[PDB]
Amino acid sequence: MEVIELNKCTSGQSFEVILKPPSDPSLEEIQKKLEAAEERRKYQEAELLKHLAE
Amino acid sequence: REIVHIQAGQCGNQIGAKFWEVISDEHGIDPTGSYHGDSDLQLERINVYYNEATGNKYVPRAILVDLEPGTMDSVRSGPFGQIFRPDNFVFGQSGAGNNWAKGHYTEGAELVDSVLDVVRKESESCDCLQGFQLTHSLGGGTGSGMGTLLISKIREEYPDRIMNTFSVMPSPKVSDTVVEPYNATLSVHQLVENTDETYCIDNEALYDICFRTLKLTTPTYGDLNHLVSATMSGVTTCLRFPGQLNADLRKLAVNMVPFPRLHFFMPGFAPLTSRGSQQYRALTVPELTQQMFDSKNMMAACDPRHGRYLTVAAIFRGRMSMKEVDEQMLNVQNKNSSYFVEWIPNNVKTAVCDIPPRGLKMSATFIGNSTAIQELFKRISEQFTAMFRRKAFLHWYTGEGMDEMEFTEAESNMNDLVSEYQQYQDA
Amino acid sequence: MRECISIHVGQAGVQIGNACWELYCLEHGIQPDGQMPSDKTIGGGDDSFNTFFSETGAGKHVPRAVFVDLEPTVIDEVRTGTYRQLFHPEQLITGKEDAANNYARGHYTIGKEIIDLVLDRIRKLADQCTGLQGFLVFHSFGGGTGSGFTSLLMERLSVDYGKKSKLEFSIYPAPQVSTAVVEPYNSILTTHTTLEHSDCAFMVDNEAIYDICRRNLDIERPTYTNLNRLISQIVSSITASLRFDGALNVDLTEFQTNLVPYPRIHFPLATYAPVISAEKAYHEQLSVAEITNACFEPANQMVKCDPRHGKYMACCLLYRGDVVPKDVNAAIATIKTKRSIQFVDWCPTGFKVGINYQPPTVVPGGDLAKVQRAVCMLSNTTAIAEAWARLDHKFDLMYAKRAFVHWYVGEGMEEGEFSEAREDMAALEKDYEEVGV
Amino acid sequence: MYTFVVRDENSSVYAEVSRLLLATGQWKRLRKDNPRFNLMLGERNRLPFGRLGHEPGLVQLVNYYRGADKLCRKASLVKLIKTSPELSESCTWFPESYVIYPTDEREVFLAAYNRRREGREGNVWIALISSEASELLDFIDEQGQVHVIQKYLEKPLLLEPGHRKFDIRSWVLVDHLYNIYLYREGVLRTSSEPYNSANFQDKTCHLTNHCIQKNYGRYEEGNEMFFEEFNQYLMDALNTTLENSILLQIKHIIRSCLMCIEPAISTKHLHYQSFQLFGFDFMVDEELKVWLIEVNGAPACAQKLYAELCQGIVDVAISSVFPLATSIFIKLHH
Ligand SMILES: Nc1nc2c(ncn2[C@@H]2O[C@H](COP(=O)(O)OP(=O)(O)OP(=O)(O)O)[C@@H](O)[C@H]2O)c(=O)[nH]1
Ligand SMILES: Nc1ncnc2c1ncn2[C@@H]1O[C@H](COP(=O)(O)OP(=O)(O)CP(=O)(O)O)[C@@H](O)[C@H]1O
Ligand SMILES: Nc1nc2c(ncn2[C@@H]2O[C@H](COP(=O)(O)OP(=O)(O)O)[C@@H](O)[C@H]2O)c(=O)[nH]1
Ligand SMILES: [Ca+2]
Ligand SMILES: [Mg+2]
Ligand SMILES: [Mg+2]
Repeated sequence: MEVIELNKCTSGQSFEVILKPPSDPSLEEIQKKLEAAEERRKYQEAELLKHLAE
Repeated sequence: REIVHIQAGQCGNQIGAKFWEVISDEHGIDPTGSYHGDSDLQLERINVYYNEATGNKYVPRAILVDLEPGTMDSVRSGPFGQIFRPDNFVFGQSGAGNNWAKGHYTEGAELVDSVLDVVRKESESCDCLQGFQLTHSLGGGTGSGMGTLLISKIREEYPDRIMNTFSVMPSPKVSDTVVEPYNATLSVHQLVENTDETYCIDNEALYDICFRTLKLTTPTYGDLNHLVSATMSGVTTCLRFPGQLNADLRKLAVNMVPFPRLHFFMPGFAPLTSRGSQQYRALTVPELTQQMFDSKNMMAACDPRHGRYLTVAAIFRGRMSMKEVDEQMLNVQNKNSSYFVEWIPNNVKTAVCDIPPRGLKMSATFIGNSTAIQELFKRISEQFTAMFRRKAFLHWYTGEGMDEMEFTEAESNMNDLVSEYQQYQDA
Repeated sequence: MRECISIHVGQAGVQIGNACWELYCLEHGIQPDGQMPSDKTIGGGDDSFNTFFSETGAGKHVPRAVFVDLEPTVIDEVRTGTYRQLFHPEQLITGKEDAANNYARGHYTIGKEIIDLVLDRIRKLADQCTGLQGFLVFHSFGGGTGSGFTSLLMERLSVDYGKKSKLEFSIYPAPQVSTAVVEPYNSILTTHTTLEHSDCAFMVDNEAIYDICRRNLDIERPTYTNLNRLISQIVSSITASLRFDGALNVDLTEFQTNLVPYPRIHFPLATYAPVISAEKAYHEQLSVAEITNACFEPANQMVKCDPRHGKYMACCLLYRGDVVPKDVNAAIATIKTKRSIQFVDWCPTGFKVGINYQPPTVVPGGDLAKVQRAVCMLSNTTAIAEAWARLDHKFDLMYAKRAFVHWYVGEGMEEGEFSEAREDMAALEKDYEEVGV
Repeated sequence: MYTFVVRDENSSVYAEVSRLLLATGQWKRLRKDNPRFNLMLGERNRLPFGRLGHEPGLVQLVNYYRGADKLCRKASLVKLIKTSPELSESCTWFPESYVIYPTDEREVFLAAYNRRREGREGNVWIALISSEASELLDFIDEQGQVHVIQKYLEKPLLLEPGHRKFDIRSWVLVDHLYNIYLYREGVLRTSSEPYNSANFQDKTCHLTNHCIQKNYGRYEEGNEMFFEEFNQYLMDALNTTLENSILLQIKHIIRSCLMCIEPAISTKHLHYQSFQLFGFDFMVDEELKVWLIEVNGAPACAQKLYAELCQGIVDVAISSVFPLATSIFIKLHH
């Protein structure tokens, strides 16, 4: 019913119609997560080469 | 993404040679190593298997291994024998006498370093090596014993690369010696640990297919190898031609292997055809879909109705309605949903390639990770236990330095593999 | 004028980027070589299109975009594509080996050795800006790169560009075009890690796009090209307000203000109409009332769900073509009495409307037919949570057996991150429940 | 070969449906958590509608309408009836009711309670049955959950011989096309003990539930009079039929209730389709004026009518979508 904020221009026009009213981690921590996971890869690869060495 | 091919032993080199023969024709490469095709689809991903030389010469990235020069000399005189890089011919003289111990511990250990020097020379040329693929039997000594030794040493030097294998399983129906169950069990133990992907090619199945289906009264190793080369070409299609699904060895493993030890695949193929005998009638898509799933078409002597499919990879080849493929593929899963585990949603993945194989207007290759594969390993275990309970024919191995405990361990680990496959069959 | 940088991650992100920027160039009259005859301010300016394009003294108008993929085959087709002259090498980043459909491989393993390079190449674009609004990130949920590397990038951008807004254009996984079985894993993982770092995300279920192409364009087996050219039309409708003169959604902050009252619930549902086949011999042009009524048909949504059994928090109507406020208000009045449109009690029941007189552009040789008037509705409905439910169910099925988990743990990831990610999704489904019922 | 699942074991109705389906040899039952189904006989609570219609290559169907609880819940039905313009403030066929929350429209309820008292007319209500508003409000707050207060029909039609009370149960089936099918065989769940006008404390002759009654089995077998007998009774005792005096009102109330919520639950253009069996409970006063009492979203059938009805469901609701290799319903047209 109620049209408001009607703005017009050459390109077009915009407006709002209301029908009814109502009723972060740091760079440190990131680098710590990535490197920690890198160690877990290194440990896993080391255990493999240790196992293969046997 | 380059793949380094290796073929070990009599069987490995004979199917390996047949493999390079088949796909070389598909990629329009002649025995001279020159391209003479009509489509650019053939050369887009030809670098995966072929090294390019000056004058546009394509040389297989293949390494031929054997502890005796007998079979490898036959390859070099064979049809495409000249295409192979001569320096990649690495061989001994003693042979392994169908002895796993000889191939893995004594005779083969003497030769393995020479092989790894060739592997290293190829790998250094690779822009981005994705992994290796091996062709060998598990019933012999070289391909089984030395093959698994190579795999172990390749993993040590390339632990972040994929290891694939085409492993031919032994069978009494097609038997060279009585000690094949021993060599096989010892090899499975190695494959469970040091491979990401293994295509189980049962000689029992290849025989039954040639006998029962293809009506060949007395099939030879040549008849058996017609099926292998057909399957080998199919399962590598997605790797050799431009595609979205399972284009590389790793992505295939991620989609096919829910658990690291359970990576032994049942290959299937349709239409089944014998050598020479040309078929004139092209199969409909419903026929390809029905056949490729039938037990009579599996390359591994296992009943897929006795287990459940963890994952499945299918590849239709030729010119067809991809819509009809999607329909028929969905029809199988919906008709027989019980034979697909419910705890892996959408575990079936289909692909299509325009280029069909030679002789056929269209075909379909099946790759299934079924729990029913245990029937294969159980069969080997029974034949193993039958001899081992009396320690029969064991002196061939202890004479090479092996202990009885190592057999007991190999036996136990394969029985574990069986039980693990059984675990997910009743989940 | 404030600039916007577009980041395209993974195959899906790159190829969709190609479709969008292709469409942008045709809408603004920019040629493949980058020359824009209509732009009379040579060597620079601060027009509305400059939000997406910078300018060189030579008169070339280059996209403010970066393309990243851990595998070169896709972006290489951009380097040699028809718009190869449009970008420059420093905008196109490629790795050696992909993430192999593995989130952990794209985030932790391979993601670690290129994150610094990408940020530097992004910083080079940011330095060329006078007033950076923020970023528009295009990626997939299923891919290892689209899921893994995006979440890592979205984390670092929040650190390097804390004040800047970040919008998402995400491709929700669909079996009919799926490339991996573990895409549900990758989807939950990247959502959890990106959630706090995303201001507004437009999800597009390939399932929905796939059936629209089959149903309305009569394409039996839609290719990515068929999907992408349709998606680009939706994206264009959303970003048109940033590239054209207007007074609705003129900057990134307004997208969040208008569509996202609650931060975590920042997944507006998009509905587009009409989609018409170019090969359709005879077509009757649809009216404002008809296309507007189509915005409430599930068959036209980017995600298949049922808004009737949920609640709205916001609702925007973006028109392109012969449309005037009078017809829209009449259409809204009619539809309101016919359909079930329930807003949350703490929100006004209304519609923010935007109209551009220029009708939607179509790619020559494309599958879409030129239309006299089209519309894209952006509605923040709790019904979109059905997609989260579908996705989390598949996640529970596989994870109960720990299937494929070893692939992720093998890349240094912890099995705890699976349950942590799933717990965050469980909370999200609850948030949607509290608001929705 | 179609496929289906069962997720409600307590369903006496669909236990028979599942039996009939398997007996055709063209339907296969799967496990509960098998997503590759054509039909789903879902649960009564937390039925995952959001996971339906997302299986490529499968036309899926479910035996429940999402959002149909707005009609099958007492607190919701009152709201629906009072808010919906199609049903309005005061439709003649629904008793005057109010929604009351334990410590809303309590003040509104008392406003009407005064007119009845300051008019010296019938002033009895039901949640327990009483004529004092204070006795009722103290009962609702003592229970815990939300209840509905409703005008008690003080002048109900009474069956003779016996001077008894009764309620009619009609079974309605709405298919995927939203065709409203009324089952021709209904049932009168009668009271065996004579209706007492004064003493409301005795709820054995006021409440006509099949469980409470179980004088059980005196007049008819199991306190269940079918239409052939009830019709014959009307003709002999009142010189009218069942069709005219009652059924037209029933067909009207059913047609009205479902048309009201059609746009809110219809699965016409959805990715999955729905059907559902409803059980409407009506009430007749001495002037042969039918009153709607409530709607049951998960109704049980009568032992005699199980076979015929359960088969009926398969034909028009299931076999219509999934065809295989005169009618018992009345199509309420609209
Ligand atoms: N709509 C649309 N979806 C795509 C497109 N390309 C890929 N996808 C979807 O993206 C999902 C997989 O993500 P990808 O983008 O292919 O993978 P990626 O981002 O390159 O990451 P990697 O695994 O490292 O290759 C699949 O489910 C596809 O359906 C595309 O061009 N358009
Ligand atoms: N407003 C009213 N006036 C007169 N009698 C009424 C009434 N409301 C209910 N009754 C009587 O009370 C009985 C049971 O009430 P209701 O039917 O509301 O409970 P229920 O919902 O537990 C039964 P079902 O299991 O069939 O759904 C009715 O069959 C009817 O005989
Ligand atoms: N399919 C096939 N199997 C073979 C062939 N040759 C040998 N085998 C199998 O391999 C086993 C013998 O191993 P073999 O290859 O001869 O040992 P190796 O040469 O020392 O490695 C037996 O179980 C055979 O069934 C062949 O040409 N084709
Ligand atoms: Ca300018
Ligand atoms: Mg031999
Ligand atoms: Mg990729």
